[PDB]
Amino acid sequence: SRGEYVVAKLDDLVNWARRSSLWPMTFGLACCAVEMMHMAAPRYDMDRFGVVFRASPRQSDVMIVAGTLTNKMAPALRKVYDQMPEPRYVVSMGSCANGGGYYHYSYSVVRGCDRIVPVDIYVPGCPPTAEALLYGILQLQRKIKREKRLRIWYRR
Amino acid sequence: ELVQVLRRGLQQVSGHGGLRGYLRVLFRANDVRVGTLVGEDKYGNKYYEDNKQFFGRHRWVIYTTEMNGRDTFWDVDGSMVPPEWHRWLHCMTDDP
Amino acid sequence: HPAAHGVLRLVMELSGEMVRKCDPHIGLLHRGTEKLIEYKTYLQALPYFDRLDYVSMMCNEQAYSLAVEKLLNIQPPPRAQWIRVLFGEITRLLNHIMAVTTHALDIGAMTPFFWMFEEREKMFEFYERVSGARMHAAYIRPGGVHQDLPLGLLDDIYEFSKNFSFRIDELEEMLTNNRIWRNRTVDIGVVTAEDALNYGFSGVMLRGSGIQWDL
Amino acid sequence: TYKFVNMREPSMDMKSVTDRAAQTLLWTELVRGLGMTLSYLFREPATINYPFEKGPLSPRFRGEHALRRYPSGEERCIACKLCEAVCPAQAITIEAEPRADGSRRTTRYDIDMTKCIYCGFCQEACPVDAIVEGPNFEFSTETHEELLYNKEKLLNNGDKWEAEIAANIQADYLYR
Amino acid sequence: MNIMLTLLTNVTLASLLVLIAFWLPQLNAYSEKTSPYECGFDPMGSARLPFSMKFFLVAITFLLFDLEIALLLPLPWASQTNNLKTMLTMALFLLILLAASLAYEWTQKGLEWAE
Amino acid sequence: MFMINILSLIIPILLAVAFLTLVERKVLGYMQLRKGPNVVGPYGLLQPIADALKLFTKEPLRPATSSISMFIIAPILALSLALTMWVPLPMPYPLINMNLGVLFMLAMSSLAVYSILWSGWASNSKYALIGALRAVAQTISYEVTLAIILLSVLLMNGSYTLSTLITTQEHIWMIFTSWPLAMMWFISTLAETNRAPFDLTEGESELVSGFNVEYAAGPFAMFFMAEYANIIMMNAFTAILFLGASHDPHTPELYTINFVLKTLALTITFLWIRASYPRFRYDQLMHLLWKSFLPLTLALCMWHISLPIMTASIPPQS
Amino acid sequence: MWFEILPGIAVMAACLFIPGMATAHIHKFTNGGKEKRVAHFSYQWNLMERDRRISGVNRYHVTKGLENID
Ligand SMILES: CCCCCCCCCCCCCCCCC[C@@H](O)O[C@H](CO[C@H](O)CCCCCCCCCCCCCCC)COP(=O)(O)OCC[N+](C)(C)C
Ligand SMILES: CCCCCCCCCCCCCCCCC[C@@H](O)O[C@H](CO[C@H](O)CCCCCCCCCCCCCCC)COP(=O)(O)OCC[N+](C)(C)C
Ligand SMILES: CCCCCCCC/C=C\CCCCCCCC(=O)O[C@H](COC(=O)CCCCCCC/C=C/CCCCCCCC)COP(=O)(O)OCCN
Ligand SMILES: C=C(C)[C@H]1Cc2c(ccc3c2O[C@@H]2COc4cc(OC)c(OC)cc4[C@@H]2C3=O)O1
Ligand code: SF4
Ligand code: SF4
Ligand code: SF4
Repeated sequence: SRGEYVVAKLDDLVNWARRSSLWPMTFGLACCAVEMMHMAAPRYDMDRFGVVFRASPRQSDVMIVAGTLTNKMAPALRKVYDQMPEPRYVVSMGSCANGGGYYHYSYSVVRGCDRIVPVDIYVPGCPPTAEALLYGILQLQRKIKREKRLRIWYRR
Repeated sequence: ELVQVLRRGLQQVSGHGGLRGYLRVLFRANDVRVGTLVGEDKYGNKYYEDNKQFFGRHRWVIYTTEMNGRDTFWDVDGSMVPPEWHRWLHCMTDDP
Repeated sequence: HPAAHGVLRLVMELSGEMVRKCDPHIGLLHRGTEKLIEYKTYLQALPYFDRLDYVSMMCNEQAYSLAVEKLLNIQPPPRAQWIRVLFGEITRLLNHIMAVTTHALDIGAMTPFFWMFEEREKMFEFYERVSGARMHAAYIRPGGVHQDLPLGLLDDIYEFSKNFSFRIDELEEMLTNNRIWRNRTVDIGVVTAEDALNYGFSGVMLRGSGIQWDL
Repeated sequence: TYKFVNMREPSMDMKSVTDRAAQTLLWTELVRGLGMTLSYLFREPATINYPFEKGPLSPRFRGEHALRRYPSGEERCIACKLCEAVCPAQAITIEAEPRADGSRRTTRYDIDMTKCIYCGFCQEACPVDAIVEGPNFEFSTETHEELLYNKEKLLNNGDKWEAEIAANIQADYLYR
Repeated sequence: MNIMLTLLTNVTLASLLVLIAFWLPQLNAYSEKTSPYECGFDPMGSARLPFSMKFFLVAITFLLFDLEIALLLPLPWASQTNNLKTMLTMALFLLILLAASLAYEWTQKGLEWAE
Repeated sequence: MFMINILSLIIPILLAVAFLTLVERKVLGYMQLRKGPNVVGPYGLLQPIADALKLFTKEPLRPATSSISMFIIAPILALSLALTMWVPLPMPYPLINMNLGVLFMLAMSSLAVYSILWSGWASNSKYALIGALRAVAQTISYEVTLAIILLSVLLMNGSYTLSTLITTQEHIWMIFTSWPLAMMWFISTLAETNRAPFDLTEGESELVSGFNVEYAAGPFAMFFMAEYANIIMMNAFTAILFLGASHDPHTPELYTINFVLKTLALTITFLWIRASYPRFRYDQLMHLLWKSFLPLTLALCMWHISLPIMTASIPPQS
Repeated sequence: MWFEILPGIAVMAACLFIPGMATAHIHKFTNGGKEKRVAHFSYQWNLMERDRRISGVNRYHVTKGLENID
């Protein structure tokens, strides 16, 4: 069918643009943020993949939870997640964000940020190296490549 | 001089097996450097070195276009390296 | 906020852009570390001190190890103490790079950060070779250090150390004599020596006010 | 033993005054900063071509966990539970019983990878080199459940990474 | 007539870009998403409250100084007159009084922002 | 056929802005010992296209507490004015030939600030308001000095016609006659375009996003395009003003190439400056413009009024 | 690389070439190829209107030389 071919090509084009231009929110919680900085530094240079930090949630596509999420902080993380225009993605980075980690049995720690927001990629480590975070980012790009919103819409 | 740098560029495009191989490596790895083939993989990955590059750029892999079942012409990742070449590539040892 | 330097909620009262009042609200990174330490053995509590101040990991390990060694009435061997002081100074370099470059980045001078973070990366490699981790090493233990240095680490530390002064020089060329940087830094946040002593300040916050004190 | 960082007085001679006036009006130090950035423009960047190029690592590097075997194919782990006792994050869960041939072996061996701090205390504590932190670090998952490792997953990791793990141990065990 | 066409074209292009931006993508607007942004916590007061101007006197002074550029802008044509001696005296007179205005405001601490 | 000319001016400007962004990232990266975009396309040549396609397919957000009419009008005004400032520029022939082209650019640049003002106010958020008020202070700082500098320089031209500037500099660049004015003009263009070290309105480290903090998707993309088109336009104006290319009426493309090369040199100098200096404080910007630039500018205005009469050097036009 | 910045600068330069060259070519095309007449003052406009009147085809650009003097 011609229509199916057209929606497939438009799907690929949109998927390509989104993966290519991923803007994470300038947002860091704890130790893991330091490795995030090392991903932006010369050695790795995330900017060369089209990945640039932007402070505003309105101009951001990706949230990287890089650090422990405490109970006091969870409403603010949820709020800045909700202020991201869609499509939006969340990368959970480090043991603390993934499941609580070293502070899993604390009265003031959220046992995993996926209780608060939906997570796309879980990056293990304490902290994950800058290379491991880069691997997770490229995995998120690969996942975005697989999405077929237009094909799904056409089939409806 | 500048002309010798241009000649280096032309021997770099000549050194990748022609213009189409040059374009393949440029669009597959965003790099067109020429190095000594250290070895090959049982899965098709090729491993090169160039000790005149600074530490970090002196060893690299051109990944296979066809891993176990999936097409990897564009979709490559660091997890495709087998453990022995993983040890060599991350400079844990000097011996391939 | 990029300028927040972490999970800090600073509530400010402002008249125009003038700051009438600062109310720092903290606790957004309170993890209950001390109770958790009360639930661990002395060796199990050591990796918490890595994660207290995540830019000076081995210094925190050293402070905790000194406390426990004092309580145990034992003595680390001389080679361990030399290793500890060497890695404490490397860690001080790491921390000072992070502090100066993030301060410049807030001010607006974004470039020196990228120049200095390659050096930070080279020191992370030193950390990793000795312990297997670029950050939370857990190398310094209440008895000395966990493992002996690998057989070629001193040479690489020497090679790094004989080039770093030029990088500091480039940083100083960028910042020290710039009139914009001096306008953003001279006479800002002036604290007197007596106020610094009473408020509990330590380190540079004392030494900038002329107090002659280094532990 | 101390030095002063800002206790220098400026010369008041006419030549000095004219040099400072030239600095103020013609912006000499700003041109110095421009020269420094221009110098860095012509250097080779320190960037590496990831994933084609990798960052250097060490035999002591702590990565994904694995359970090892003896050369006969028999598992090394004997269920002493020292790794479970030492783990500061309580990330290890162990259940054991006598095997059909009377051997002391585990029936449950879990590591919660989202609890783990990757400290390496368990491989220090293991008396038979059964649990190791292998060299791998590229194991990001798309779901949280994939990071809850059981004994099958860890034995598979050991089987998959033994060639590199043994070579890493051979290069570091004399420092241990 | 050409300039009117140019202005219409530019405004039409910008408005079409806004219309595409608002009608092409999928919108999922909800109350949490549209709430005002203040770094993760809800704002204390209104953003429509009085916001003090500390440079208020420079702003009033800018009004008078801006009108003096209107008086100095015809100077290129005034240099073509035969009474160059009268013209130059008037041009310099206007710039001297302009500088004197700045000197008075500067010395009387008028250029300092209120604290 | 005039419509074809309008399109032939508009579309290439937008393409140059899109690639200017790629150029800034690459220049800043290499100045910071890294590479910048080099994956999305060869040498990152497709990165601007991916950025544009991403921004025009993402969800535009209208704030709940905002005023919609101004909120939507402001980016339209910004982009349309940025495109309109190009029409009187002679390269070497202008699309629109004006007797007072300099005054036209002055007035439209003055009107361009209201995009930032109305955007910040209509967002109805505190950071946007702080950015808008910083724009107010910035305009107050630079406007008088910029106008007087332009007048002092154009006392050598004899008119406000932009094409006459080509004839004036037939033998020598005007920067050899008025370099003290050129320095202050360059700094005032940095302030007027909200560029570092004078980029107070965005205030990224300080105010997160400044005036457009509440803008997303396409409207934010329009603000970004307007700002970069203004960078190019102001540098082209400076190149025409101070570094006058020689024009052969039978081979105008030589002038076009020379002028474009000079404009690129000045824009690259803007990007070079952004990577070298810390940000000003906005009251310090006001004090710099009012206590240093203004007295020198007044004195040099008197000097440039007196000098042609002193040496019998008055230019031709009425 | 630093010479990898050059492709983007070349694209931008090519884009910035187009407006001036296009304006020159369109001026030549619509003005008879002899350059667009400039009318800053009413005397030049009067000359243009006289040219249009005497051109016999209502085009200012068409020029009548000494072949109209019998
Ligand atoms: C007049 C025009 C109006 C519309 C203008 C819109 C802009 C024109 C369209 C521009 C499209 C250019 C983008 C496509 C480039 C694809 C790049 C290519 O390399 O992607 C490959 C795959 O290509 C994509 O699957 C398809 C991209 C194109 C899809 C069809 C595009 C059709 C365009 C039709 C335009 C229609 C406009 C409709 C509105 C009018 C895989 O690469 P990737 O895996 O990432 O690489 C990872 C990094 N590695 C390689 C180093 C590891
Ligand atoms: C580069 C600058 C110039 C561009 C040049 C092209 C200009 C493009 C025009 C700009 C608009 C772009 C919008 C593209 C998507 C279409 C949106 C809308 O127009 O379509 C629907 C219009 O349909 C409406 O439901 C009404 C349909 C019928 C009611 C009134 C229409 C009467 C016309 C009669 C049609 C019958 C056949 C006519 C044959 C000629 C509205 O659906 P809606 O969900 O809200 O909007 C979201 C669109 N999504 C889904 C793609 C995300
Ligand atoms: C025979 C009669 C001749 C008539 C006299 C001619 C000779 C005149 C000699 C003096 C000319 C000096 C002109 C310079 C004007 C500004 C000088 C100045 O004082 O400004 C500085 C500040 O100005 C700056 O430094 C600007 C800061 C921002 C810098 C941004 C980038 C730096 C510029 C890059 C290169 C510029 C290239 C410009 C030319 C471009 C080509 C058009 C003052 O500030 P402070 O040092 O803080 O001290 C005053 C309060 N105590
Ligand atoms: C923007 C670039 C090039 C770098 C700098 C940077 C990031 C990402 C995130 C942040 C950041 O710097 C700011 C300011 O300084 C710290 C210091 C921190 O601790 C040292 C910390 O931990 C949460 C967070 C921050 C900010 C932060 O979130 O990439
Ligand atoms: S996972 Fe580890 S490194 Fe990351 S924030 Fe938590 S304790 Fe710090
Ligand atoms: S590495 Fe540390 S936290 Fe992880 S399982 Fe071993 S002992 Fe527990
Ligand atoms: S892995 Fe080692 S320490 Fe843990 S139970 Fe088995 S034998 Fe004991």
